Amino acid sequence: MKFLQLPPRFMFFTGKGGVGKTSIACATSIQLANAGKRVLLVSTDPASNVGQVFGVDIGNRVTPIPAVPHLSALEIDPEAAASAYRERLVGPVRGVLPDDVVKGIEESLSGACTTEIAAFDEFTALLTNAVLTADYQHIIFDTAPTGHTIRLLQLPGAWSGFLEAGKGDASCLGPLAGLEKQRTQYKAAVEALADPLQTRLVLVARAQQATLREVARTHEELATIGIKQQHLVINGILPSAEAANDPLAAAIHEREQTALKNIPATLTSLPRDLVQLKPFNLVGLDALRQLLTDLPLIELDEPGMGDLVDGIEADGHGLVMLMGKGGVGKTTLAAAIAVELAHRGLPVHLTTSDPAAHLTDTLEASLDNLTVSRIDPHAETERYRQHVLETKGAQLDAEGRALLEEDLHSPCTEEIAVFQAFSRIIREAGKKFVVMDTAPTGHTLLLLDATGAYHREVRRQMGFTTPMMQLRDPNQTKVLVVTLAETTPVLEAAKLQADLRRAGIEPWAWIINTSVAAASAKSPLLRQRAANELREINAVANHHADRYAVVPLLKEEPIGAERLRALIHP
Ligand SMILES: Nc1ncnc2c1ncn2[C@@H]1O[C@H](COP(=O)(O)OP(=O)(O)OP(=O)(O)O)[C@@H](O)[C@H]1O
Ligand SMILES: Nc1ncnc2c1ncn2[C@@H]1O[C@H](COP(=O)(O)OP(=O)(O)OP(=O)(O)O)[C@@H](O)[C@H]1O
Ligand SMILES: [As]
Ligand SMILES: [Mg+2]
Ligand SMILES: [Mg+2]
Repeated sequence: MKFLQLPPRFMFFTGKGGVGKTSIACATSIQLANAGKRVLLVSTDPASNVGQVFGVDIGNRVTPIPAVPHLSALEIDPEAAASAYRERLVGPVRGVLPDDVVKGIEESLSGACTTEIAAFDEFTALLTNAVLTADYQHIIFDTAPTGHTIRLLQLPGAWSGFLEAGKGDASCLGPLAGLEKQRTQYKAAVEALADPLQTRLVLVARAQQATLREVARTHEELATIGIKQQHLVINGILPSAEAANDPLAAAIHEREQTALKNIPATLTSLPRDLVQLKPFNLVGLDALRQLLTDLPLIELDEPGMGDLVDGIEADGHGLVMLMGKGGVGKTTLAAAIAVELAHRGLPVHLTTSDPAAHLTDTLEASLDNLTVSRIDPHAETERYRQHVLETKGAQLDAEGRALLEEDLHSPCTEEIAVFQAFSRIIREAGKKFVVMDTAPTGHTLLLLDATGAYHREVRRQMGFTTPMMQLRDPNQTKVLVVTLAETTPVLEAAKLQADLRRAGIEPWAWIINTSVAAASAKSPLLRQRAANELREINAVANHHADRYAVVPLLKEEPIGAERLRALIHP
């Protein structure tokens, strides 16, 4: 592998959801650890699959992997990091001062800004602090889908700029934040990210046009930020030998070859590596030790997705949130549902809270009765700033208004603006269908505001029912959990369902999308994949889900109104 030659200290793995970031990260960390180096595999994804891949319980603590010596693992959980940050800030001042002031500080540190800054502080502490990670020669960062990994990588520069612009009194974080001490750490993280000799950025993708476009956009933005040298990995390439004497495999191979030959011009210069498709899930050391190296070489009748759309229509109005793991087909299924509902003569609003929206790509047309929209972080941040200035800024004097605007310029207000837009869009589901494609599980769970941190942060600025009061009502919401027939996707879907039920939301249905089992595959590799997928399909049908639909692996990517509406009614 080209990206494994003379690796720098750090190695990020960024790309669209479900492209193989975690699999490649684990394989590379295992390879380096076996080579003799001491590696630390950090997972910045809030919903990390590292523990499920290695079969070890990994939390917000550096836990060695017993199976492979010299390798340690870490998962940056935002909640645990926020709790540790709050403890560090409050415990030293507890007892000395009365309970009133200390509890006030605790309440002021209980917002979403505190969680975000705690996770970011842990990330930059890993990046910069040499003593903390001196024992590890390599740190392998396995990131979430690029929609939020780009934000994470931009956060050091944004915070350094905010602090260097004479802004040390962000009232969102509270007076006890003391960000002035972390200015040097933020600048060091920025320098490390922009130094090709210290950090290597690997852009994982697939032989699909959407993933390659996403990686091209990510490469453009990250090159703008300051990362110089980047590599490219194309995961999940069907071997050419499988395309013989098989319609589905031949179509997939033709599409993937066409995608490779039309790689974006910006990514044509990056050093490229190709990882084939394997007849097994990449879970465990046995499967992970043969991921980066080329391998030396069913009658399923499940419920369709038409029943789900019929049930959704029967209500006549409400919200339909397509949650699930990244890369499972949330956008495609949301677009298909919206297109089918609009084609029936009903008013539909199709929205996407993903910071990297892919709605206009999967729709490609202005359908009748369908209103497409997205939660653009920058526009929402603007709108939030003007709203706060108009509401609260009227009373303040000129100097107070300027100070309030400088406070609102802090990077963390973007997430509160996004939450405000999300709540406003949800409030529109009382009279018309609102199909909301979501981001991956890790950040969507934070967006739902189960703990009320976002609501507290909003009402602190003083600029009405919470979103949870609607997602908890089965009569005006439907949370469809989209998963694949694979091990890790089903495990993460079950974890998402458990979290939702803990929060009070009962998912309406499950969708096993792009299952080779549903389709008829004759190549040995795809037959092995279907055989492996049968067990997960059975698990989802019997245990996890009482209402579900199975969508096969279409031989042509569903794009446009016609293809999107075809998978609803095969
Ligand atoms: N039934 C299907 N048959 C074949 N390909 C499919 C099918 N459903 C989805 N795909 C492919 O899955 C790819 C994944 O992109 P998609 O937007 O659907 O996923 P997502 O879960 O929204 O991703 P992200 O986590 O990156 O936001 C799409 O490019 C589409 O080509
Ligand atoms: N080369 C490959 N061959 C076969 N299966 C693969 C390959 N690469 C990845 N997979 C499968 O992809 C599934 C999802 O990949 P992975 O766990 O790497 O997701 P991810 O990129 O971390 O996504 P997310 O951002 O949604 O967490 C895994 O179950 C693994 O089985
Ligand atoms: As803030
Ligand atoms: Mg991952
Ligand atoms: Mg999507």
